Formats: sequence, C-alpha cells, structure tokens
Amino acid sequence: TKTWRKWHVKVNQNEKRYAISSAVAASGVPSLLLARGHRIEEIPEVPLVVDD
Amino acid sequence: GAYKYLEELAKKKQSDVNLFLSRVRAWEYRQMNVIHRASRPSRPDKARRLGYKAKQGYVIYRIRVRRGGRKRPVPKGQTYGKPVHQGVNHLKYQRSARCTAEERVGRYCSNLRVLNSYWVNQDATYKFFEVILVDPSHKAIRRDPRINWIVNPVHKHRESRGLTSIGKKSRGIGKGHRYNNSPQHATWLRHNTLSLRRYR
Amino acid sequence: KKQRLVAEAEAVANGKSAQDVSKKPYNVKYGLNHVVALIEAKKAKLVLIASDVDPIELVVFLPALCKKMGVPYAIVKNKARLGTVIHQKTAAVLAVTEVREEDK
Amino acid sequence: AIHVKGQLPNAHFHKDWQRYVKTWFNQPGRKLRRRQARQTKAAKIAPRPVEAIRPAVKPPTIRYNMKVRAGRGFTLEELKAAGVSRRVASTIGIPVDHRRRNRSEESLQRNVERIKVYLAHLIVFPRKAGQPKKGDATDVSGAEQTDVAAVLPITQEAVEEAKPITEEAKNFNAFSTLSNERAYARYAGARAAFQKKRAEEAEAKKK
Amino acid sequence: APGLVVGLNKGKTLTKRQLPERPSRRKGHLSKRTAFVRSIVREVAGFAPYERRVMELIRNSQDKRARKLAKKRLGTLKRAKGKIEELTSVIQSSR
RNA sequence: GUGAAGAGUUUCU
RNA sequence: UUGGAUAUGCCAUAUAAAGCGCUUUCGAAGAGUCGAGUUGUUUGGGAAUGCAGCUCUAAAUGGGUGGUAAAUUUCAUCUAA
RNA sequence: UUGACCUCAAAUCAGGUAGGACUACGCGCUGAACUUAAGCAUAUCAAUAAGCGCAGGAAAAGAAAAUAACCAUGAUUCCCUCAGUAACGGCGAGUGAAGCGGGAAAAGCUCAAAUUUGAAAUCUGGCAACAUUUCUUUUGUUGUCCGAGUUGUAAUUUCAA
Ligand SMILES: [Mg+2]
Ligand SMILES: [Mg+2]
Ligand SMILES: [Mg+2]
Ligand SMILES: [Mg+2]
Ligand SMILES: [Mg+2]
Ligand SMILES: [Mg+2]
Ligand SMILES: [Mg+2]
Ligand SMILES: [Mg+2]
Ligand SMILES: [Mg+2]
Ligand SMILES: [Mg+2]
Ligand SMILES: [Mg+2]
Repeated sequence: TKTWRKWHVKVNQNEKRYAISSAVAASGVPSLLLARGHRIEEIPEVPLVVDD
Repeated sequence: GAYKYLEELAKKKQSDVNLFLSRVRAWEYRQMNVIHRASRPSRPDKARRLGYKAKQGYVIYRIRVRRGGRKRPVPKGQTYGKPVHQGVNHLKYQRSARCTAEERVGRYCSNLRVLNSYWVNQDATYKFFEVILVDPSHKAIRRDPRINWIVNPVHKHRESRGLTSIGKKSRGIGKGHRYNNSPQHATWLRHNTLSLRRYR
Repeated sequence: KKQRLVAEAEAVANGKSAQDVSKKPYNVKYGLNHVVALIEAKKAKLVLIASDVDPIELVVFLPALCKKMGVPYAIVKNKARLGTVIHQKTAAVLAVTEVREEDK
Repeated sequence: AIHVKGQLPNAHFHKDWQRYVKTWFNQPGRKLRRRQARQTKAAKIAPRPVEAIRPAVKPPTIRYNMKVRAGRGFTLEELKAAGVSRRVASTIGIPVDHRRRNRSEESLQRNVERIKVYLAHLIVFPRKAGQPKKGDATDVSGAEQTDVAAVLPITQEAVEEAKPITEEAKNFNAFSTLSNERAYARYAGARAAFQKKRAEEAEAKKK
Repeated sequence: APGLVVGLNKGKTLTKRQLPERPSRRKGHLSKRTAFVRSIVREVAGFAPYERRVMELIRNSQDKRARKLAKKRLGTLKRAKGKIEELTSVIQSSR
C-alpha cells in the first residue's frame, strides 16, 4: 500500500449544494424523520422552530 | 591614484615589461613549495578589488596547479561499460583550476575562510594563483561590519561548496535563459517530482 | 601630534579655532596613491622613487608620469631609508610639495 | 502491446519516479500555518497596513496589455512628482522601484494619483510621542489597521458605452487598412533598398 | 503611429515623454583621467607582438593582410576593425 | 630566451 | 519590560549632521577576464545551452543579451569578470 | 662593528583555531550497469545507484551584463498555469524547458576603482582601572604603551547614482 492512493473525492460545488438542499427539504417531512429513526411522534410541528 | 595605473598596466600581459616580470616570478615560484605563504599580494590592486584589505586577519597564499585535462583514473584504460563511456584521455574536470587552487589552500589553512583568488602566472606545466583568506577568529575581522558576515558558520569552507566567485561560475549560476539548468540538482528535482494533490 | 592637539584644545575654549594656535604644516608627502595624485595635479616639486619596490609595477610608471607632468624625479636607494624620514618601516615614494623660504 | 482504440501512450514514467512523489496531505496544515503567520504579523506591525501600497502597471505583451495590475514599486519620477523623497518613501510604507520607468504621462499620472491618495489617508505618528513635527499628524487617536485595497484599489479601464457614428467612421475601410498596413511594413526594407538604387546608381548620369 | 496592431508605427498612442538619464548607460564613455592613464601605460608598456605585426602590415599597405591577422588574433572582425583603426591612428600619430 | 652567417618589408637552414 | 500609553515622573540627550533647490564642469565603474577557435561533457537549446581543458586574446558609448551560421546598418535592453 | 629594512626560520613562546560524528532535507565533485529500444553500438535507464568533499536550521538563490518587442515588465524562492508545448531524438524507443498570467512571501544593500594631505582621521595586542552578565562562567568602556598600517587603515560615494 502507498500513501499516494487517492483519499479525497471531489464533488461539483453545485451537486454538493443540491445534496444539502435535498437534505434540508427532507428534514421538513415527518415521514422521513420517522423512517430515519427519530422519535418525533410528539413534537408540535415540522419544521420545529424555537425562539431566539 | 596608483590603483588605476596598476589596473591598466595589468591588462598588458604581452608587453616587454610584463613578459620579463612574468618569466622571473614564474621561475622564482617554481623554486618554492607548491603552496607557500605570500608576505604581500603580488597584485595589490587586484587583491583590493576582490575584497582584500591591508589589515590583520587577511592572508595571501600562493599555489601552483598542474595544467591540462583530467585523465580518467581507471586501471589500464579499462572502463567496463558501453563505448560511450570508454573515453580515458581527452576528458575535462568540471571545476576550474582556480577552484582547485582554492580547495587546496583552504585545506592547508583550515582555520581560515577562503574569500577569493586571482591568477598571477602560468607556464606549460602550472598555473599560479594567489588565494585571499580571512581569519574568522581574529578580533579585527569579527568587529568589522564589512567582512563580519564570513564569521557565521554558514560560510564554512565556502570554496568546497562552490560559493566563491569562481565556484559559482563553475556551477553555472547566472540569470536568464542561458542558465536554465540553474542549480542543476534543485532544478532537476523540480522537474522530476510528480505532484499529486488532494483533488478534493 | 598629541602635543599639537592639546594646544588646539586649549585654544578652542576661550579663543578662536585650531587655526588660531597652529600654523600651516611643511612636510614631505608620502603614500603612493597620494603622491600619484600630487604628480597628476602638478603639485609635486620633487619626487623621490625608491629603488627596490618589490612588486615593481607599483612605481614602474612613475618616471614616465613624472616626465609627462614635468615634475623633477629621482630614483634613490632604500625604500627603507625613505620610510625612516616619515616614521614608517618603508615608503615606496616621497614627494616635496612646499618648502620654507629658507630652503628654496 | 498497442492494440486498443485511443491515443498512442505517452507516459513519462521510466525513471525512479516513486522516489520523488510529492503528496499534499499537509495542504490544510500549510493553509493554517500561513494564516497564523499573517495574524501574527498583523498584530506586530499594527496599526500599519499589512500590505504596502503598490503602483498600477500595464502587463507586457499583446495578450495582457489591455489589463491593469499591481506592480512592484513606484518609480523615482513618480515619487519626485508626488513630493516624496526616495529615502523617506520606505519609512512610510511606499515601495521604490528603481528599475521601472515612465514611458508615458499616463503611467506617471496614474501612479502619482495613487501616492497622493495614500498620503492624504496616511497618519504619520511623531517620532517622539506627544511632540508633533512637520509631516506628522496631531489626530493619531483614531488610528487603526486598515486595508490599502479598501482605499486604493486597482481599477481596470472603463469603456465608452455608446457614441455617434460619424461619416469618417462610415467611410473607413477596416479590412483594407489592415491588409495595406501589413504590406507596407512587409516591404519597407525592399523599398528602402530600392530607394538607394533609385538615387545612387543615377549619380553617374551627372558625369 | 496609426494606433493599429500592424504596420510601421503600430501600437496604442499615448502621451510620449522623455525618460530620465540612467547613469549606467554612461558606461563605455572615455573619461579624461582614464585617457590620461592609458596614454601613460601605453608609454610604459609597449605594443603586443601581434600589434607590431599588424602595424607592419599597415605600414606596407597590406590592408587585407592586416585585417585577416587582427581578426585571427582577436577573434571577431568587429574587434579587428577597431584595432586596425586604433593602430592606424598610432602610425599616423608618429608621422 | 639570447646571439651570429647564409635565402630568393620579411622567417627558413 | 521605553515593545506599546500622557508610556507619565523624568534622564539630558541636542549645537551640528541630513531633506529638497537653481547653475555648472564633471562623473574613477572589477583582464589571461570578456570574446574567438578547438576538444570533451552536458542541455529541450537545434551551424555549441551551461561547464571544463588547450590556443589566441580584447575594448571605451565600450561591452553583454535579443534561441539559424556570416558581413554590414539600425533599434531595444542590461552593465559581467 | 652596529643598527634599519626585506625575506626566511625556531620555540612545550602569548592567545586562538581545524579535524571526528549526525546526512531526512541542502551545495558540489565523480560516476555505472541492470533496464527500454521486442536484437544492438548512438539513445534510454541517468546528468540516477555506488564513491569523494562541504554546510545549516533550513540550505542554495537573490537585488538583472533579467524579460520582452507591450499601453510594456522589474532581485530571489515556491505553488498553479504555460505544457507533455517550443525543442531534442538510429526524428526510433524515448525525452522536454522558458517569457507572460494568477497566487505565497516580500527588503533591500556592501565593496574596488577619488588627494583626509592644514595633519591614519583607522585597527589588533599587553598592562591598569571601571563597568556589565542567562553567567564570579557573559559582554564591553576608558587610559596607556607596543604592534598593524601610507605597497593604504578610516571618512563621502557604488551608477538607482
Ligand atoms: Mg550568497
Ligand atoms: Mg561592475
Ligand atoms: Mg561527468
Ligand atoms: Mg534490448
Ligand atoms: Mg526483450
Ligand atoms: Mg541482449
Ligand atoms: Mg549517492
Ligand atoms: Mg548544527
Ligand atoms: Mg544562505
Ligand atoms: Mg545593481
Ligand atoms: Mg535526460
């Protein structure tokens, strides 16, 4: 094994931003939160926003 | 003053005066040791312009160096390789004979620092040089801001690393397109190092 | 020189400058570069060139330079004898620029 | 052996290249080191600007002479015309380039204006605190480390948005002018050598 | 100076101005003191043997032979022509 | 390097 | 630990050294080195890129560079040893 | 006869200094062949391995005898780019830089060549005193004398002048 194996992977900036946008949009969907294992059965609202 | 006259007269190496003086001095030099101390510069104007000063701590040494090429020192002309490397006779050392003069005087005066050197004479067998040396332990040198730099340990045996005037010439140190091979090994390293970035 | 300087110092406190208490010096000029300049400027009345300057090129041009400038010159024995005049071990050359009226 | 589609291979890997492989695993470390050095330097020279003011110069060659960029230092003529001695220039952060010269008034005036703007925004502290002298300032209280690029940016050259089309422009023949001008330069030497033969070999006619 | 990129006086037209004197470009000028020193040195030192040979060919009106010898001795023709002119002035200086 | 003869301003024995 | 502050409170550094400013006449500038040939080596450097040996050996607006050898004439740029 | 000067010696003379080691990185010298060319000699491997000299915390390089050919640039180094390009090459196998542009960092200078000549203005050493300290371990100051130095130590200048 050599150190100059490729360790890091480049993603296009726009695809990275697409991915984060999708991830934030998914956080607004109660079914996806429950599917991903979050115990959110009792929270009042999704998205959940608290005071400053 | 006299220095301008000495500079102009030193350019006339074919004149009757300089031819005669060269003959007698070359004979005198051949009578003493290969390396010997000079009481004073034989060329005071040349010595000053190369950094010499007439104060304690500056030393002049004279040395003669055999002229001609470098015969390959292999046993019976036998090189054990390809024909491109079978040459023995018409080969040349990459360092000047002046550089060798500095090297040998520097070993002879291992407490001193080689400052510079200049040609003084030649016959068919030898070239004669005078090597200017400085004592880094002498107080007159250590308190002098114009020569102080040479006390610092980075200047140890600068002649052995090609750092004198003739050493940098033999290394091909220069500016611009004619010296692209530059410091050779460092330049070679820059061109033969594969640069593998974190592409992320 | 030390005696002259204490005189100039004493006279520089209540009187005028060092010029008021010291006179113009009359002495032989020495130093090869200095004497060469004097010859080129036609201020040397007489130039005495030592006969045994070991790297001879230091003075080999001096008779031609003196002849060209019309300054009298002589080649004399013993750089060592010339040096004794000026309180040094040796002197390659000496020059007379000015001499007092009694020695003209 | 070669039998596949594509470019004939060219790979320069016949030396011991693995001996001199340079990796970049220290790239974020170097970036952090360099930023920390800048922060250390800024706090040390404060309130002086971290960057010295630089002249604006035109890059050489036809590929870049339409642009403007920072140069090394101000010329001796530029410093002279802005009333700054060359020995004083360095003491107040104005670099001196003894090599560059002003071949045109435009380069000179542009950089003289940069120096004048620098001097007008410059607060020189007195050498002895509380004893202001000539060329110094008496309101040093509001002194802070500021960017020179915030005050004196390098500005690219602007344009004429629109202008009338004159009858001279309408009669101009751009392509023919380019062809003629190239031909005139091309055969200047033959014309000059011809002129010698036109007026010299005729001299024998006199006698 | 048409302001084009082709032709004799091509290029953008700006306000031309006089560049200041660069003292480094004074090199090669003959100072009066240096000329005096060289005349003295030429008196003390003589002429090099090839210089005497070239002057002899000049004195015998062998102008091509002098040029061939001076170029052969000094390398280039440009240095030869300068040397032959200098030695010609010497010859006429003695006349 | 320094000197002497000889050869149809020179360098050869 | 005068690095910064009123760096106070005070040492007493501080009497003669720099800045621009008109006019002149000036303005020394590195040699067995540069350069030339040739041999070897080296370079991507091609009628020689650098280095080195040997032969020849400079100049004073001279000299170097301007990537095709040469002669001449210009121009630009630099200012070696 | 002595003395001066020059040149050259000697001393367990007074005081210093060099060598050896570490070699990852650095500056040089010297220097292969295996190998690739489907053989092989030029070429390549490689201005590499081995051999030798010499340094530092970095080294080397460095304030243009540099670029360019522009509206010009402006010490050095390093990165990206130029570019697997111009070019070299049994023009085969193979090899292969540079100017511009962007960026990191930026900093500039010292001599030799000058008559101080109404003043060698310069320097080392010894001795003494007085200070000083990472330190009784360090580092200087003054006086005096002797040496060095005019075959030139200082001072104004270094071409940008
Ligand atoms: Mg250096
Ligand atoms: Mg120079
Ligand atoms: Mg070799
Ligand atoms: Mg094979
Ligand atoms: Mg095979
Ligand atoms: Mg085989
Ligand atoms: Mg090795
Ligand atoms: Mg160490
Ligand atoms: Mg260094
Ligand atoms: Mg310079
Ligand atoms: Mg190669």
